[PDB]
Amino acid sequence: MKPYVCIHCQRQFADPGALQRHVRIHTGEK
Ligand SMILES: [Zn+2]
Repeated sequence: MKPYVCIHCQRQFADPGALQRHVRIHTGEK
């Protein structure tokens, strides 16, 4: 039902841990 969506690109993920992995992917450098 409820995903964890990327605030920056609006991609729906499962886990909040993946969002943190995801968001830092946008930074790239970190
Ligand atoms: Zn994203």
